[PDB]
Amino acid sequence: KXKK
Amino acid sequence: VDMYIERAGDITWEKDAEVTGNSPRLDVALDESGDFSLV
Amino acid sequence: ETTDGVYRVMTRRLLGSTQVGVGVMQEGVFHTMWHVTKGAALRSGEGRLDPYWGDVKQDLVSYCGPWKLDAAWDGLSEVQLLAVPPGERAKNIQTLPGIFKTKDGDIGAVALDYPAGTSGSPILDKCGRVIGLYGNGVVIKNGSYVSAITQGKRE
Repeated sequence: KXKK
Repeated sequence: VDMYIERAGDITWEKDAEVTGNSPRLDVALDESGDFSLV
Repeated sequence: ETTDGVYRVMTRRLLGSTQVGVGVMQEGVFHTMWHVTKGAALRSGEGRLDPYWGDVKQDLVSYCGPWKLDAAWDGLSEVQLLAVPPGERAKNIQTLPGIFKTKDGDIGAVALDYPAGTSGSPILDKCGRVIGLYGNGVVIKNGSYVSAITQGKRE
């Protein structure tokens, strides 16, 4: 994710 | 706050594409605010 | 102004822009994930797109009309993420989904990791139909990511  | 959209391309399936990633089998729960969590 | 295609969702104030997500224009309706826009209005060129339908539990929102994307993952076949990452051109990534098993049924899920602003990128079947949007998922033990294939209901 760089959870969204 | 200026929230805006910009076109980024056509939606097309690519022939002969790179296949990657695994295929995990996970037990999850989803709450009323849209959060998935691992059980 | 609402021509079919995939779009970046950007925010700007006084300095530069930031890509907060992505979405799909189809049949005059813009489709994205709720966490991208928080359900707020969007500008498209000189025009305004107003929220029409959405659901925080599904993490989805449509603009200008009801949700139009109705294709479903067949539970069997490989799919493609049409990833539109911040500052990068759109790219197709093919993968065999895994599964989110929930008390209410199974959902396909893709083990592909992209920056937060890639949220809303479409996942496609072999016919090019959008079977869901990328970006609502979980982080597994090693820190990698799995996204549900999130699809709405076309009423």
